[PDB]
Amino acid sequence: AYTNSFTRGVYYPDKVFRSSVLHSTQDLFLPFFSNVTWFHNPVLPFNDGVYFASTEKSNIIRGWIFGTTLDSKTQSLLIVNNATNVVIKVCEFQFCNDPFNNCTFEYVSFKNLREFVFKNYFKIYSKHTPINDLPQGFSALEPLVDLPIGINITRFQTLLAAYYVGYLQPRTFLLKYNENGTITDAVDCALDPLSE
Amino acid sequence: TKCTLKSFTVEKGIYQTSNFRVQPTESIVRFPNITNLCPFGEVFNATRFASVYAWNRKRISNCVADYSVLYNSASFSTFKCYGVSPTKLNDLCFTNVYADSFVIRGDEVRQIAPGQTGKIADYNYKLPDDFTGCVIAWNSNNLDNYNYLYRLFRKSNLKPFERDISTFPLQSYGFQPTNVGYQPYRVVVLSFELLHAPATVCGPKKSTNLVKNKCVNFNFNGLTGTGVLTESNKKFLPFQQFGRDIADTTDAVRDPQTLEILDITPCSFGGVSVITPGTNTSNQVAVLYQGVNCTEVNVFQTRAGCLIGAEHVNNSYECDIPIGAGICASYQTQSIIAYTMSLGAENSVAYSNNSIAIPTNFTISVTTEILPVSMTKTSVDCTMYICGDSTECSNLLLQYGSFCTQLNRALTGIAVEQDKNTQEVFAQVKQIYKTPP
Amino acid sequence: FNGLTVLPPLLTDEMIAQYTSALLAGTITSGWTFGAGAALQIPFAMQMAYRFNGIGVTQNVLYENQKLIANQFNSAIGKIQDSLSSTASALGKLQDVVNQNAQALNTLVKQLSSNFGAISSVLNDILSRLDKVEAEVQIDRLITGRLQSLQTYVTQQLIRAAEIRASANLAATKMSECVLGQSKRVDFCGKGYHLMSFPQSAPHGVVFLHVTYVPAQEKNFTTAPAICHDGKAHFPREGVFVSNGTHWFVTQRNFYEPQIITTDNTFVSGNCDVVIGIVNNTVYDP
Amino acid sequence: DSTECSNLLLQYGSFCTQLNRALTGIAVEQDKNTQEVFAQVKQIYKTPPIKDFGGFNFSQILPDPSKSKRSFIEDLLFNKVTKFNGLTVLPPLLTDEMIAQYTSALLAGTITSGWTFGAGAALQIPFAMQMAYRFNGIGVTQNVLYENQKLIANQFNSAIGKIQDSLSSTASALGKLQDVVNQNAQALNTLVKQLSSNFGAISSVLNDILSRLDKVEAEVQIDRLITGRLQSLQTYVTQQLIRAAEIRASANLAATKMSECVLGQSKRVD
Ligand SMILES: *[C@@H]1O[C@H](CO)[C@@H](O[C@@H]2O[C@H](CO)[C@@H](O)[C@H](O)[C@H]2NC(C)=O)[C@H](O)[C@H]1NC(C)=O
Ligand SMILES: *[C@@H]1O[C@H](CO)[C@@H](O[C@@H]2O[C@H](CO)[C@@H](O)[C@H](O)[C@H]2NC(C)=O)[C@H](O)[C@H]1NC(C)=O
Ligand SMILES: *[C@@H]1O[C@H](CO)[C@@H](O[C@@H]2O[C@H](CO)[C@@H](O)[C@H](O)[C@H]2NC(C)=O)[C@H](O)[C@H]1NC(C)=O
Ligand SMILES: *[C@@H]1O[C@H](CO)[C@@H](O[C@@H]2O[C@H](CO)[C@@H](O)[C@H](O)[C@H]2NC(C)=O)[C@H](O)[C@H]1NC(C)=O
Ligand SMILES: *[C@@H]1O[C@H](CO)[C@@H](O)[C@H](O)[C@H]1NC(C)=O
Ligand SMILES: *[C@@H]1O[C@H](CO)[C@@H](O)[C@H](O)[C@H]1NC(C)=O
Ligand SMILES: *[C@@H]1O[C@H](CO)[C@@H](O)[C@H](O)[C@H]1NC(C)=O
Ligand SMILES: *[C@@H]1O[C@H](CO)[C@@H](O)[C@H](O)[C@H]1NC(C)=O
Ligand SMILES: *[C@@H]1O[C@H](CO)[C@@H](O)[C@H](O)[C@H]1NC(C)=O
Ligand SMILES: *[C@@H]1O[C@H](CO)[C@@H](O)[C@H](O)[C@H]1NC(C)=O
Ligand SMILES: *[C@@H]1O[C@H](CO)[C@@H](O)[C@H](O)[C@H]1NC(C)=O
Ligand SMILES: *[C@@H]1O[C@H](CO)[C@@H](O)[C@H](O)[C@H]1NC(C)=O
Ligand SMILES: *[C@@H]1O[C@H](CO)[C@@H](O)[C@H](O)[C@H]1NC(C)=O
Ligand SMILES: *[C@@H]1O[C@H](CO)[C@@H](O)[C@H](O)[C@H]1NC(C)=O
Ligand SMILES: *[C@@H]1O[C@H](CO)[C@@H](O)[C@H](O)[C@H]1NC(C)=O
Ligand SMILES: *[C@@H]1O[C@H](CO)[C@@H](O)[C@H](O)[C@H]1NC(C)=O
Repeated sequence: AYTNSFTRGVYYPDKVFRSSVLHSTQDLFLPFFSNVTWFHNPVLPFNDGVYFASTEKSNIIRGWIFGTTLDSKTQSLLIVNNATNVVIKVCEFQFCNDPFNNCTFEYVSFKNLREFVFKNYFKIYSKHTPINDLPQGFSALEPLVDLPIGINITRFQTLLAAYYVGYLQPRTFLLKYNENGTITDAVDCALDPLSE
Repeated sequence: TKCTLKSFTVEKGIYQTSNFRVQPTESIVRFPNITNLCPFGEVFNATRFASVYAWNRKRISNCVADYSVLYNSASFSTFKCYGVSPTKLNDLCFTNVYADSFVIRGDEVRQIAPGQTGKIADYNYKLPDDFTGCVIAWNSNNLDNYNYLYRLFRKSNLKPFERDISTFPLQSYGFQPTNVGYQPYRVVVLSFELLHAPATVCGPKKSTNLVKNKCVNFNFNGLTGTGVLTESNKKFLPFQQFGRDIADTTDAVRDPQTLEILDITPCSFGGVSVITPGTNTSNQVAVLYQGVNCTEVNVFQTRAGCLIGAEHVNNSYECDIPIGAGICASYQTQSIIAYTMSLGAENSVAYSNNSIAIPTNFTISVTTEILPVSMTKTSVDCTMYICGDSTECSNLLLQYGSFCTQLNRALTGIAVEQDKNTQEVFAQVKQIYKTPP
Repeated sequence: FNGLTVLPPLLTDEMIAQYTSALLAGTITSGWTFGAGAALQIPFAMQMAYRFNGIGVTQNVLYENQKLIANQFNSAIGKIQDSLSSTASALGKLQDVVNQNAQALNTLVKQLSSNFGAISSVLNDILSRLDKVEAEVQIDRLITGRLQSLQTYVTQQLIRAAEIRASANLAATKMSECVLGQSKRVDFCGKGYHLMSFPQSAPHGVVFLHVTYVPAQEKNFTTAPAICHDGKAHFPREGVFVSNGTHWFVTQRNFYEPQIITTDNTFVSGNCDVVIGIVNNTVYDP
Repeated sequence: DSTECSNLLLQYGSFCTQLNRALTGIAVEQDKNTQEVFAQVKQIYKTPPIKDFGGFNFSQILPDPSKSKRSFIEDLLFNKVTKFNGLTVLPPLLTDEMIAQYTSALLAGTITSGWTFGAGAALQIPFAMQMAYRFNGIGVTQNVLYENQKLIANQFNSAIGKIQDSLSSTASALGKLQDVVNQNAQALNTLVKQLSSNFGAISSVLNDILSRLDKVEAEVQIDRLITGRLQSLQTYVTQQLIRAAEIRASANLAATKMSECVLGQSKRVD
């Protein structure tokens, strides 16, 4: 299935504090009027970079495989999470059937609408938010991870609530930073003549 | 003032001469308080060094060092470095680093960078184009074979710091682990990454005191600047480390050791002007520091900044010399005074709903209005000016094309226009007229 | 003289002196008329009488002060000779324009001696020192410097020439309206109500001698916006009503000369009641 | 303020001083513009205490001393209208306070004495007697004022009210001055943003080059930065000079409007 989610999946571009100002920027971003595919396990392309969201509280969604081959035998990225205690690796994996080599990198850190973004080397941004098919609300994602991991990230698949997917593009954007340097609003500079 | 204006006498006036600046009392260095030393021991005495077609690498992190200290080693034979300003090794903190290690022929120590006469770099050890580093090498006997190998060819150069893992022409020279040009040379390269971030692997400096409220030069990891380290009244985002003004210049820094958000006040500039009578009339001068507070500079304060050597006065006068913000100055019983200027004399007008005044007499008031009506009719040739009309230069001036013609023409336009201005002014009589005797 | 040059004017210093003499001769001997077309000769005593009417001071006032005005005019002319005999800084603008020309050219010459990252600023050194293999690089920097300096200088000259041209239009305008005419426009001929002005030339410039009328001594009076005489209100034809404190007069707006208020100097305008501050009087009828 | 850069700025001789001299010429021209617009009479005139102006009510255009003692209407003007390094604002000689004094003096003469304070010192006259002359200066006979006096005062007082409403409701006219502020702000922030332009150098920040390069290399790039920043500075100053010529035309026009339209009555139609 599908939904135009419009405006979610923005992320903070830099460590630069600013305030009460209409700053401008250029990066791999989710194009606005964001018609995401809706899922309710499959393997997907990564394209320009991934935007992902899970509406969850049963927490049946667990993480993702990323990279090239995904299913063991040679290096590909894997992430699994619970809030922010994340455990991340690139190995030739193995999997638990019903839990309900070459690790050149390994590390340990509906109502929860948890949003995630992945791009180049590699970076990850994320945000937990409360709610009570992705709704046309607002978010901005913190740049929580930096990743000299070198995996040829071209494919991905969720590991296991409901979830939704879109792809970035290199686009120009404009941002309304506030009294505490929070991005309170944004404009896609190629969405329509008004946004331009 | 005489030196600025180029005269052994300067007229009565105010003259800017300079800009005063509060000098930085400190130069500062800070970063998070690093707790380890660069792990060279994982590489520079490793029992195996790889065949360079599959070169070894390990990360270096959490470190403070002089990167020249590897010249102190007993076992290393050489320690060469790449061409991009190599003394900068010990400047601002590095943010990610590696030690890269392998075996080659000893003549190939020069080949550990792309664009050389190299067999090693572009098909095995390819550096990214502005990546930073040095090559440290010895014959293998200084640590620990024909199984050491390098690759002769590929259809094009391989990826920067990447290995094209595949099932391929390889060679070895006179190699034994007990054996310059055909000896197996054990190499370690130090590779330093370009990413702008807080500290990981720093020069021989340390985190000094966070000296607040002084005008200072500073660095925070690599965020260099100069200003007063005033504390902020502002909140960053948790991952933001510094901030920028409406002017986009750095407004603020977090202490790289703490949530101490500092918002910088500029190290105070102040446009220096001399107020003077004609220098023939006095050598006494009064000195204005535009916009400063009377602080780290008779003395007096104005809305236009701090003032020195003028003496403050309450009485208002016509503005003999201006200072700004309504302040003016004069030289009188003598010394330079300074005062809030007269707006002319005050006059409470004798108004009423039946009050009038009518002039009983008048002055004819024959008064000069000066007007300029031309420049000097200047003219120039670009060729004679730029080149002295020298042929060897004029050739090159013609490669810049119509600039000559349009400039020479523009001034010709002005020159024609001067006699135009002159006739538009004076030639309003077409005749000439002769006065009576 | 160093590849920089100055062209002469077409109208040289003494030609300008004849041209200004023609303007001034027309101004003395024919008033404003020589601007319009024919320089119709007019006695200068009839000319300042017209300039008086052009400030609303009636021309009888001129002749009833004729020589006394001349003494003030001649005295003011003398004080202008004194002012200029002392005050070099009276010519501030012209000396400043000359100084800005000189500063621009001297700066342009100093920039001949500027290096712009060349090994020298004497071009001949490079030509004496190097093959074109390198001299083209050095000469390119020096050209780039001298050329940017020219573009800069020429821009200053052009912007300054636009100020000069605005000033010249303003001057031409004052020569049209304030010389070949009288400006009714207040302060367009400087302080005072304007009568007439005279041109005098200067190096690259002009001076106007503005003969403005300025009112001086004054007397203090009661006044009213109108008077009644028949329950009809009455009003002045020109000038304004005043009383010294015992008798009402009409007087002209810019010089105290009282007249008995009469049908000869007033108009009726209906009943009094509409007016705030109208006063009783007796108006005479000749 | 870098010495290593200043050593290379010296290759280009006079330009830094020439720009500062041009900007000084501009700065003098600003005080001169202000002086020659506002200071057209060499006196302050005090307002009378009694407001016996034949029914006309200047209370919104005149000072209130409880306020800087601006008028009512001037507060609308200051309210509706809206960067620190190398760049400097300099104060006017005539502060906004002194300008309020001078505009009050102008206005006090313009109320109490008509045009006369433009020629001599002020000679006072009743305000309705001044307006009867202003009627005479549009070929409308003096009695036409008095035959409608209180009604004309009501039209005027009401029009002053509608002016306050228009100015309170919208900045629509003040856009013409917010435009100058904006042009300055744009030019100044452009001039700052140009410090962050590379001009083909390996960095835009001079201190970054001085941190990144040893001087034999650094010169090669710093020459680019200097040339670019300088060319931009000259460009900016040229914008400011052309804008200063525009503002000078505006100031002479304004001074002329003050000389003819305040201190007098310009018959020059529209
Ligand atoms: C107008 O003022 C002038 C001075 O500005 C008066 O001039 C004097 O006139 C008398 C004769 O009337 C002479 O004896 C004096 O020597 C003059 N003094 C000067 C300084 O010139 C003139 O009288 C005044 N006229 C009127 C009508 O008030
Ligand atoms: C107002 O002006 C009138 C006319 O000049 C003055 O009245 C004259 O005063 C003189 C001296 O007292 C007498 O010789 C005349 O006969 C008076 N003329 C008339 C028509 O009465 C009057 O004195 C002046 N008042 C003031 C206050 O100056
Ligand atoms: C002008 O003088 C006339 C008299 O000549 C004044 O008119 C009198 O005014 C009073 C009070 O309003 C009435 O009681 C009388 O009946 C009026 N008499 C006549 C003959 O009209 C008039 O008030 C005076 N006005 C001024 C402003 O002085
Ligand atoms: C003169 O005009 C002012 C306003 O332009 C009048 O002041 C107002 O007076 C009323 C009471 O009459 C107050 O409620 C308002 O608050 C006042 N305005 C302001 C801005 O405060 C003044 O009354 C008028 N006076 C005359 C004689 O016309
Ligand atoms: C989203 O895209 C699909 C095709 O990719 C389209 O069929 C669907 O109608 C779109 N939905 C919305 C809400 O735009
Ligand atoms: C990365 O791996 C994929 C397989 O997942 C491969 O198809 C692709 O060609 C590789 N990437 C690039 C940039 O070629
Ligand atoms: C480990 O590395 C080799 C290359 O050295 C690769 O071919 C293989 O697929 C990897 N094996 C596993 C189990 O990840
Ligand atoms: C958090 O996430 C990973 C994946 O589920 C898990 O290995 C880790 O143990 C979790 N943290 C805690 C505290 O259990
Ligand atoms: C900024 O943070 C403070 C608490 O530190 C909060 O009171 C305020 O509402 C915040 N403002 C915005 C716009 O985030
Ligand atoms: C710096 O040192 C102090 C004392 O050890 C410590 O509290 C602080 O967290 C350190 N800061 C960083 C970020 O290293
Ligand atoms: C390796 O050992 C030799 C001395 O045997 C010494 O010169 C060299 O610096 C050592 N390097 C490290 C990292 O241990
Ligand atoms: C110096 O200037 C004063 C006026 O300020 C003047 O009186 C004096 O004659 C001058 N002296 C010389 C030697 O220039
Ligand atoms: C100077 O600094 C003091 C600090 O208390 C302040 O009160 C004063 O207003 C300042 N004056 C100016 C003109 O900056
Ligand atoms: C100015 O006048 C005030 C009182 O109005 C007095 O306190 C002060 O000392 C005077 N200062 C000078 C410089 O005369
Ligand atoms: C008029 O006379 C009064 C008498 O008190 C005086 O105050 C006022 O200043 C005088 N005005 C003129 C213009 O003479
Ligand atoms: C002038 O005003 C006062 C009140 O201020 C009034 O009593 C007097 O009658 C008025 N006179 C005129 C001529 O308007």
